[PDB]
Amino acid sequence: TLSAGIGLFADKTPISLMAHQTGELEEAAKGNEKDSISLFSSDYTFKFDRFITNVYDDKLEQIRYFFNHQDERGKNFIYKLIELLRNHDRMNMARLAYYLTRLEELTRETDRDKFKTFKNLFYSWYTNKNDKDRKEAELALLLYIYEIRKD
RNA sequence: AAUGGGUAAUUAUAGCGAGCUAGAAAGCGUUUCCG
Repeated sequence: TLSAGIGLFADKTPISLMAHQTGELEEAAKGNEKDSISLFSSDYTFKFDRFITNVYDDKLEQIRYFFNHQDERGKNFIYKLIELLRNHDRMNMARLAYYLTRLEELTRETDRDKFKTFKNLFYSWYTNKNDKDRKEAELALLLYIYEIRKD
């Protein structure tokens, strides 16, 4: 198998700093199980199979299918979900539960069913104890809010 | 009958509990001493 580190950098930067930082990323990926990919950071070191079949093909398609077929929720909901994924106390489970149930009712009753499906999926992979589906969801939201930013 | 007195409840009830934009952007990634 093979293991990879994928950095992410703005333009007009060196290729020595860049190569060294993603070398540190591939070494943090080597340290995991040496079958692993570290997108962008020293955490986020996923196994490669879980990155393919549980981040692209599972979570990020279900995020993209939500936020492109509704108008009322936007960037702000995504940023406030990213924060609750990044903190994750025991209290933030209840706070995320209150937030998502509180935004059930605010939808147009035509999109309340689709928001309810997204509510159930996001709460289910927030309160999963195994800590796989939580950092995978955080990375899926990072990639999705990367790929929809304007100038 | 006259006289002297007031007494018992309820003290807020039902909701909303924040929403959407922005989530960093331009520059500089080496220069001099040195051959």
